[PDB]
Amino acid sequence: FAFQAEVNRMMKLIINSLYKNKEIFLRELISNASDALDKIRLISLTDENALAGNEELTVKIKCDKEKNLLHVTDTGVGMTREELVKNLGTIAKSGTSEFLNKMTEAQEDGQSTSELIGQFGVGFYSAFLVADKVIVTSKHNNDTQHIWESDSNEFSVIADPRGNTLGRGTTITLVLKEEASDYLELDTIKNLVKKYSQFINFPIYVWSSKTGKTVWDWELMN
Amino acid sequence: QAEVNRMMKLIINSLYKNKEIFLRELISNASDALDKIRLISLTDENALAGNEELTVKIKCDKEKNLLHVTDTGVGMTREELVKNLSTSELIGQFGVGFYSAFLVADKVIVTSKHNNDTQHIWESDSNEFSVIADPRGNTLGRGTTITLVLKEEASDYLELDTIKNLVKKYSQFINFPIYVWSSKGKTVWDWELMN
Ligand SMILES: Nc1ncnc2c1ncn2[C@@H]1O[C@H](COP(=O)(O)O)[C@@H](O)[C@H]1O
Ligand SMILES: Nc1ncnc2c1ncn2[C@@H]1O[C@H](COP(=O)(O)O)[C@@H](O)[C@H]1O
Ligand SMILES: [Mg+2]
Ligand SMILES: [Mg+2]
Repeated sequence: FAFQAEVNRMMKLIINSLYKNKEIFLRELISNASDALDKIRLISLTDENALAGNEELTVKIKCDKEKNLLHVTDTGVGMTREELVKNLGTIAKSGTSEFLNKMTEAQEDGQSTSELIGQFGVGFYSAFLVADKVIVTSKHNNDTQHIWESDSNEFSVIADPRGNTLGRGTTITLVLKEEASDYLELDTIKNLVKKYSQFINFPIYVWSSKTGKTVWDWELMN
Repeated sequence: QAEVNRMMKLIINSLYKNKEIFLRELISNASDALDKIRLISLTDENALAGNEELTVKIKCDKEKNLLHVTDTGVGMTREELVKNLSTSELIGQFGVGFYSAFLVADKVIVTSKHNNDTQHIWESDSNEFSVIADPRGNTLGRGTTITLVLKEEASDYLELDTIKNLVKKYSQFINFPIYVWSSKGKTVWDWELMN
């Protein structure tokens, strides 16, 4: 079924073109990080032990020029394997089959083209506006650490062989597109994070340089 | 179709078969993988650069109830893991092929590294399967590790002497050495040859 795949991918490449200011993806990822942090914070006000796997409550963003990666890590509630499968799996299933079904369903619901274009700019899915592949590493108090991966067509999830390295929380890793290389520039990231971190009740940091030789460390953005 | 497939499956399993032959099938597969790369090395001088040995190593992990069968053969790329790993399970029911692993395993995890790709991890319970790049990086050098999460019934397959005799039984005509991680002489561990 390679033919339909060329149609599916092309349809996406075009919808993305409608978004000249894709920066919205960073706002949505920060918003999800914030919700996950509020959830574990609320739970901690009832059960102090709930923070046992990792005592801090933060969002840490880092750029990886070499691998062409953008990492967004929060120490929030995290997701179990089933959650990765149900909460992200279905949302990231925009392949030939899924895309067409939702399309004809779009005719049924009578949704407008605007309402279609709009779905590409909100929530977790907005990550694809700038990424070819998205990798999610998560650790929830009720499960072992897992890795989920998707290219917006298929998705797979397996137990992280490195074991529990997060303690608790989630890392969203974005494999950026060539045209999104901008989101690898230290100053662009700092500007956008500072822009969307104003109403989050948790410290958000960006890995940056300071200044002996030059040193790199977490710089507070809000 | 789903009707005949199920009928045959119930039937096939009705006849007796020693589940032990699952190892036979894996060793068989390791031997082939090693043949494929060994031959290639006769034409590509640097073919074995990733791992300078041609072996089959078997390790027991009672703790996690795991059984590991690692070969330094040709390996599989992401694409091959998906393509090379249905009528398959049915064949496995008879006790032949990769799927025979499920005769003693609830889950099968396959870690593989091929010269033309990065290390990937494949996992399945026979119903569904997933595959992703190994976050640990290229740890195998080249080759494949079949990780079996054994069923309660197959708990005995984690006894040194059991696996040793089992491997010793199916290694007589393999063109490559096969080892089993064992102890022996003040409580020391290392690889012990079998064939
Ligand atoms: N960083 C995260 N931590 C925990 N859950 C998340 C995170 N990001 C997304 N999710 C979950 O996946 C779903 C999809 O995200 P969204 O499309 O923004 O609603 C949400 O309802 C969350 O439950
Ligand atoms: N250890 C291995 N190394 C490389 N390829 C393997 C290995 N085990 C199985 N395969 C591949 O997957 C297929 C399934 O195994 P089988 O059912 O024995 O045919 C084989 O035809 C091989 O191409
Ligand atoms: Mg959201
Ligand atoms: Mg075979």
